[PDB]
Amino acid sequence: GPPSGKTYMGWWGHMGGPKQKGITSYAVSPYAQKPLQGIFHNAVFNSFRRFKSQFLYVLIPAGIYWYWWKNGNEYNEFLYSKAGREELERVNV
Amino acid sequence: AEVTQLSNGIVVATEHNPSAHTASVGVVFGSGAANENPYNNGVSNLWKNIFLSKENSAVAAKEGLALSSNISRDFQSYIVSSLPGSTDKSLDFLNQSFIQQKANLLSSSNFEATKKSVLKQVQDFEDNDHPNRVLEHLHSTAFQNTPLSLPTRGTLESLENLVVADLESFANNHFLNSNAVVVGTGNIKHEDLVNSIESKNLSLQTGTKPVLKKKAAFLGSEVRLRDDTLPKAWISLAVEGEPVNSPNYFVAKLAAQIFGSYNAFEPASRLQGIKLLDNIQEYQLCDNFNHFSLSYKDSGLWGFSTATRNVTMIDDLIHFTLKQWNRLTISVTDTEVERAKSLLKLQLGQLYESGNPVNDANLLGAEVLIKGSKLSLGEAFKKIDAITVKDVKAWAGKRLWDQDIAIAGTGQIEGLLDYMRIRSDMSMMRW
Repeated sequence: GPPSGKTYMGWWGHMGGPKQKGITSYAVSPYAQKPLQGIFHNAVFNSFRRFKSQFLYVLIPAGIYWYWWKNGNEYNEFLYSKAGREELERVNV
Repeated sequence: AEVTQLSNGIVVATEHNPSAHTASVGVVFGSGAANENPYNNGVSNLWKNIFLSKENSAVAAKEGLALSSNISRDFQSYIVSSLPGSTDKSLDFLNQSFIQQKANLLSSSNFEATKKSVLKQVQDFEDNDHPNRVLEHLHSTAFQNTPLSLPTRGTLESLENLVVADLESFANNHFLNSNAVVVGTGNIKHEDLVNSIESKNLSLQTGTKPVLKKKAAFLGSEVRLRDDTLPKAWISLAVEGEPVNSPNYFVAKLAAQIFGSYNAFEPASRLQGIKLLDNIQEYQLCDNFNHFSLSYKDSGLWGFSTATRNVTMIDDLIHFTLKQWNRLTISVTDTEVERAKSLLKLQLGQLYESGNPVNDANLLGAEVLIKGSKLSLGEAFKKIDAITVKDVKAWAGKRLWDQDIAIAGTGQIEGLLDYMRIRSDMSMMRW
């Protein structure tokens, strides 16, 4: 194995990060817990929070886009209708 | 000749040695650092350290006495050691300390000089004694929210919150007669002590029992004290072991014996007939390890303990070892078992047959409390040897194979892997 180029990742025991002191972790065996850890009840009060916190950032842009869609759509059905052939002969040439 | 046991209210036990140059007397309270509670922790190690504060230890220093003390989990002891002839010089100094005197050791100048030294004490331990520190937390997480969890020497937290009103709160409940045993070890007779004991009157809080708590329990869990500034990595791991007076008490100590204890430096250690050792040594996966089957009144901890300067390869360390542990269930060599039985005996000896009376005390005091009597070496050996392979293959088969573990550690343990790995190595894939 020749030299390797330095990066920002290493493997365990030299992962690359800064030198941890102070934190203390605790966990419990996946056997040692309720099957269905926390389902329904209060785990769903979040299925509306994970929603709220973001929806606008999608809806607002989806909105802008879906109304713009509907508009010229309507507008096209018109100028290709009877009631529209007028405007057509003008807009189109 | 077979250890004496007689009670006249005060259960008086003794064990004679005709070749002992000295002897020792003392008491053992059948309630230790696991009869305490979350916020009074270290009360039992606080009691030990006033008992050896210069005051009381200068008294017995003109007299020619030396005092010994230790706290365990299930039990708690107070021993005094002197020449065998000054055997009344012991019993009287004991009597003074535990029924006569009360506030002579419990001074506001004493107690604020002991607690201001059991605080420096438990601040070098959790600071620089990582192998026991790791070992101690192992209990804290395996036996979380339950009796055994409380560290014997107590948290620096519940140890600055405790005044003398608390030393007593534990004393007057758990420092009784119906929870104690007086011991005679070394170079004295049974008819020397139990005579000099019925010589003295009085009775402290008679009829009184000490109290009880929710019986201990075990649960697979971790607790990790990463510290990348500490040159090594310390880890201890285990399963729900076996109690004192459990059918497999010896079966389990034999298993521990197999894999045993390593020290990568002592060339003697490098040659032990341990299978696991074949693996670990190739790349020097560690600096040392050792096993165990810690037994307590209600529950136990079979596992092992290791230190290592080898950080990138800890993941194998834990792996080779926990795989070996699988053999105990599926493929242990009979000829391994014999080397176990053999070595157990040698170890179980230097335990029980050391030429030091103070040890033969706690040993006696604790055992004659829990089962009533002591068990003789010939009794132990007669059991150790009965043990087949099938003994070890059914004990691992319930206790070891695919059961929840209990890891703890500190130092460079980023490399120490996760819980669904480690735990998973309790088994092996089968057709």
